[PDB]
Order: sequence, then structure tokens, then C-alpha cells
Amino acid sequence: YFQGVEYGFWLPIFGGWLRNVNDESMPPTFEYAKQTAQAAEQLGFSTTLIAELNLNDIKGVSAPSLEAWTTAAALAAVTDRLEIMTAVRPGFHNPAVTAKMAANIDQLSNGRFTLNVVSAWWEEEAKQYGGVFTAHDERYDRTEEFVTILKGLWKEEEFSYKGNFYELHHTHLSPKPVQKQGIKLYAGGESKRGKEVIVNHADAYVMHGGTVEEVSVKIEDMKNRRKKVTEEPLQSFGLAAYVICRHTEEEALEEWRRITDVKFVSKSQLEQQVKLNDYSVSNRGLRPNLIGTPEQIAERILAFEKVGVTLLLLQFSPQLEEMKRFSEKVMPLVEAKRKEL
Amino acid sequence: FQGVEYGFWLPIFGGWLRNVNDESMPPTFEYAKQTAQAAEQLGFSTTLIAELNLNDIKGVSAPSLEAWTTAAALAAVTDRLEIMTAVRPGFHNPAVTAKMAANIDQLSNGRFTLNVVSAWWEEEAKQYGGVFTAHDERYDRTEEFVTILKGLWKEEEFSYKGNFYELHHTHLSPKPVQKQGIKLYAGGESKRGKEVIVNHADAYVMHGGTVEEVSVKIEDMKNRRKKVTEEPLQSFGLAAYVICRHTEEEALEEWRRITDVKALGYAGYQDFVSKSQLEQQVKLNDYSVSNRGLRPNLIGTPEQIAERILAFEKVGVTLLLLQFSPQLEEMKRFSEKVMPLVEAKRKEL
Repeated sequence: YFQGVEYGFWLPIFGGWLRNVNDESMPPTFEYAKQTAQAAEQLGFSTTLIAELNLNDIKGVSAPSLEAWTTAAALAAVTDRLEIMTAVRPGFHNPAVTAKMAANIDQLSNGRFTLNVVSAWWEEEAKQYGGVFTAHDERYDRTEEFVTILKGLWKEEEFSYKGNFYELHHTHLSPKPVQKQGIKLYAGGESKRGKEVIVNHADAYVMHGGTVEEVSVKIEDMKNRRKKVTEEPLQSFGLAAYVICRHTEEEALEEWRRITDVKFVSKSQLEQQVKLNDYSVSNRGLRPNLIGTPEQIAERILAFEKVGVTLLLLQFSPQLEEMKRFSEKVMPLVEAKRKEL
Repeated sequence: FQGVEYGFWLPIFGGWLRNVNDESMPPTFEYAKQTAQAAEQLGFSTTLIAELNLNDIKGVSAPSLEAWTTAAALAAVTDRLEIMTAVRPGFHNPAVTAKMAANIDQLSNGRFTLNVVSAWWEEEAKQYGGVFTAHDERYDRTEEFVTILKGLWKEEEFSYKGNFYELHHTHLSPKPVQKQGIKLYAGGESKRGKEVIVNHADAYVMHGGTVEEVSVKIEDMKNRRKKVTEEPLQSFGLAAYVICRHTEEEALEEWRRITDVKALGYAGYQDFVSKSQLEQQVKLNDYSVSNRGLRPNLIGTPEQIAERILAFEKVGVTLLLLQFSPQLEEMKRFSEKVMPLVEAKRKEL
């Protein structure tokens, strides 16, 4: 078939992606986000993920950062085909207001609004922004309720709910989303409890960076669990990755050295410096190893596609320029290699 | 990878110069292929293949390559070059064209684009069965033409009834590689032309102009487009012919050579032609190279050419569509000498 991996990108909302570099020529403005998003649509990217944080965890708590939900709404209004996946943390949100905001954006975008339900917690951010803390055990319980409420409000003419964290009586919501089965819910999480929520309540699974072998195991495990459960198959498997594409491997590696200088180490040492890689680039972006020539990156993308990855959630820096490079040099090679016999 | 993309016209007419005869540019697929394969190693990202059934540079009986078969052949032997191919609605069946286009995009792995051309050469139409349309309804035909293309690339089953074409429950498979379809560039200066571009095309291309003319043309097009949609035009393309030389004087001398229209007992008078005079010989410039190539004035040293490109980039040009002669060798010079200066001058500015 003509039906392979989708290319998604993280919407640049923090003024850059790199903890170790100061200026990446990525202004933290809506204009830059919009420009990047409108170009991505021309270049073959199908989806953007908009992270939700009240504080800039790449450049520092006092560094400027765009707000997720209002950025999503504004971006929906100025795009026409991009899927706009927006992160939501239950502890910073009221589920009934959120279900309404969500339907509204889905309506004004004609069906392009989706959610990434995040149950991670940054304590410092919670204390600054009035997050409701839940004990680590009970955190995924809250997510469960929150998500049950969203789905109910999107489906039912009248919805009531009684649980441990929320209570609603005869709530009406109109209009409903454009998406006929509710707004698509992506979700991630590594814990046993976290994975139960994905399995039982999410429409799709997203993960942070891993090797092709690690990702294969997680996708296969997850597919198996999901068969033992009364929902339809998971609709996507998303992998976070940071891409360094250069004409030669050696130039790629020199960029890798640059972005991991804390603000000549060899290939093998770069590949083994896990702690520093993780610090230097969020979501374990470097671990998928999309670092090299277009040829190498294309082969590697294809290996991820074979073990079940259906969507890449890519970061680049400087973002707009590096996305253009990726569309021109990597994408045609992925197509060609998939058609090879 | 930021600011201006470098494109080039695929050499399909045996040269670019109407006043000069041997440019060392054979009118063959082999030389076109050789140019495109080298371009891909020299920092060029796009080629534009003109569509004409007759050679409007070297004469109607001089050899010229046909656009669509050349595009398909070139796609098969390149890897990264965007292959922008011109298409005149009056010479084409929109449904068959949508199908050809999808087929080239698939075998190119997503690199095929179109330049929708609504200009019309009457002698060519008569010689080649091109369907005449009234000056006013020429762009009506184009509008219907592109609506059918985009419809067939997007929908499982597409129907259309209009003034020029009618289709019933049309299927087309496979679709283009990317879901958005196939990028449509378009040119045109008339009010009616501009409306069609802004309402139905994805990008705008222009014949040569001064920085000031191009700045006005672009700003106007941005305004027209904004009134109709939030999605901007994806590129602003500008044709230019490049004469890069180590000294300005040598560049001026090549400019003189290629616009010199004189052996019928005619030397001329006031024979020494100045820089000022070369700049102002609009009609002779327009005849000597196509698409007003000389009017952007990319003529001089590597430094002068780089500053002028930056000036074009500042008023919104995103893509240059370059001609040179002899093309292969001059592209190599442009890549070695101009491109780095453009990179350096941007960064410090």
C-alpha cells in the first residue's frame, strides 16, 4: 500500500528545544509557531503536538513560553489541514470546561483537534500554578475519571457522573465535536498503572524516544494487552524523536557534540552518554538515533515503521529550516526505500 | 536552508539567448540530465521545465524537448530536485493531466510540482491544436482546470460540470504521494489572473523585475490573498538571468555581447555602450533573454550579485528561477562564488 508513517512535529513554543544552547533563531512567539505550522502543512507534515506547561522547562522558568490551549485555538483558525494535538493535564483543568473548549476548537477547525492526555507532574510547576496534587498511586485514577467525563460529554445529550474526584449532574454540552466518536485521545506513560489507562481509555499511544528494539517490545506488549480489552485497536503509535540530518555523518556527529556541550568525543561515546543526551534534549529525543545522513535517517525511520510506529513526533533546531531540509532530503528517500524490493 | 531557494530552468531549447547561436548547450535530454544531476550536488533545489511545443529561443524549427515526457524521465534519474513542470490548460485534458501528474509524483517520490501557465502563443495554438479562449475567459478555463486537478487528487470519486469540462464520478488511483496534493505555482499580471491565483493556486511566480517592482507585486499579492484566506502563498518565484564574473567590467561586456543585435553593414554609432545605457535598454533586454531575465540585474561580480539577491529576499522573494549560459559551467560558478557570499552576508545582517 501507499500507507506509511505520518510526520508530526512539536510546535515550537519555548524559544528553542535545546537546554545547552542560548539562541536557536526560534523566537518564542506565536508568529514563529504559525509560520512553522503553515510551512509544515506545505512540506508534508500531517500533525503538530503542542506541549502544555505554564513554565518554560527548556530555557528556564522566567523564559517566555506560549500557552497551549489558546495557542491551539489561534493556530486552528489560521491553518486548514494540520492536525492539532494539544496536551492536557487533568490536575490543571476542569474536565467539563475542557470538554467544551475542546468541542469548540474541533468545530472551528472542522475536525482537526486532538488531545494528548498527560499524567506526569512537575511539582514546582504545580506549586506556582495551583495544580491539584494527587498521590502518585491515585494520579492515574484522576486521569481515568477526567477522560471518562470528556468522552461522556462529547457523546451524550445529558451526562451525569459520580466518582472520587469529580461529580456532575445532567450536564449538557452543545455543539459536540466534529469527530463522530469523540475527540481522538493520545496518551503516554511508562508505569503499569499508566499503561492500563492507555489500554483501557486512550485511542492512541505515544512514547518518548527509544531504540528500535525497545520500541518494538513496547508496541507488541501494548497491542497484546489491547486485544484483551473491549475497545478497537489503538489508532496510532507515536514516537518522539530529535533529528540531526547533515550531508555527512561526521557533520551530524559534530552537531550532536555541540548540543550536548553543557552551557572530540566519539560516535560510540555519543551513543552511550545517556544521561547527558536525556538532559540535552527533552523526551529522550536523541535515543532513536535519527542522527546522520538522509540515507541513514531514512533507513532508520523505516525500521521504526516496521516494528509498528505510525507517527513520528519530531523536533529540530532551528526548527523551520531543519523541517524544510527533512522534507526535501529525507522524505523522498523514505518513500523510495519503502518501495524497494 | 533559510531564505532564498535556488531554482534553475531546465535547458530544453539548446540555449537561452536569441541573439547568439552556439552556447555549448545541446538541445538533448542527455545535457538536461547532466545539468540536473550536477545541480543536485551544487545547492539547487528546484528545476522548472517550460512547456512549449515550439522553440521560442532558437526558432520554430530548432530542436526542443517536450515538457511532460522530459519531466517523467528526469524524475526517474534524480533523487532530491523538485521538478516543477509547466502546464497550459488549453493544450491538456485535466483528468488525464491529473493522472500523469500523480504518476510522476509517485515515481519521483513526492517531488513533482506544476506551474500553471495561462499565457498563450497564437501561432503555437494554431500549429498544435491548442483550444482558443477569449482573453477574458482564459482564466475561467484555468480555474476550472485546477479545480478538477485538486478534486481528482483529493476525492475517491469526483464529479464536475462547468463551462469548459464535465466529468462524472471520476476515479483516480493512486493519489499523489502527500495528502495535500501537488503544489500549484501560477503566474499572471491581469486583475482576473491574480484572482485565480489567489483563490485556486498555492504559489506565485513572476517574470523579471527591479527590486521595487517585485516589492510592489509581492505586497499586493499578499494583500489580495489575505482577504480570501489565512493560508499564505507558499512561494514567490522570480525569473532572472545571471552574469557573474570576476570584475564588473567583464560582466558588462557579456551583457553587451548578448544584447548586441547586429553583419549587414551595420556597426552602429556611439558604439561604446555604457552601464547606464545597458540598464535602460528595456526592449532589447526583453528580446535578448526570456522572462525579462536581465531586468533583475543579477549582473556583475559575485559580491554585487549576492547583495542584490539579499535585496530581493528582503522584499519577499523565496525562490529564484535562474538561467545561465553555458548553463552547466555557470551553475558551478554560481554555486562556488555567489551562494557562500549570500550565506555570509545574511548571517552578519
